Amino acid sequence: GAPATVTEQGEDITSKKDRGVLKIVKRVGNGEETPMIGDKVYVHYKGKLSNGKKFDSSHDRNEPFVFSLGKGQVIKAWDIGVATMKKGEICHLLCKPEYAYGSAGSLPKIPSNATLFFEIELLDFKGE
Ligand SMILES: COc1ccc(CC[C@@H](OC(=O)[C@@H]2CCCCN2C(=O)[C@@H]2CCC(=O)[C@@H]3CCCC[C@H]32)c2cccc(OCCN3CCOCC3)c2)cc1OC
Repeated sequence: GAPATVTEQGEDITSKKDRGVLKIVKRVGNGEETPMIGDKVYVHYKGKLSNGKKFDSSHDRNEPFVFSLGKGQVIKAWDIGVATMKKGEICHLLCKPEYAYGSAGSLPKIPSNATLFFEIELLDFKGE
């Protein structure tokens, strides 16, 4: 399964090197440019609990998910992982609960100590 493949081949992109956020590039994006803190970022994604029956996709709602990079508007794994991406890149991300919703989780939807998996496509980014 895709989560096991990130475990095996995924680069640790954390500062602390605690494997809390693992990344594999599934499709290479354009040029060299990666987004800056405060850039307005547009993505499509697919998210699920790593071993769990909860699945969420922006493709469903026919609208890119938009947020402000590095400002704590998303879980930590995403502030870390999306800052590494190029435009048009698709990556897989495996996120320990430390970089997601933690010991608390976010009930009823997200349980305690949940490891999350994402496929993220970076569509665009532009300066705020
Ligand atoms: C600093 O720490 C946190 C920061 C923010 C949040 C809010 C949750 C935030 O969602 C997320 O961080 C991630 C990454 C972006 C995709 C959504 N996501 C998830 O976990 C999804 C949420 C929906 C869901 O039930 C999914 C189940 C399968 C796992 C992925 C889950 C989310 C959800 C919905 C909308 C969001 O919008 C950003 C809003 N911005 C820009 C527009 O104006 C308001 C600000 C953001 C929690 C945090 O917990 C530690």
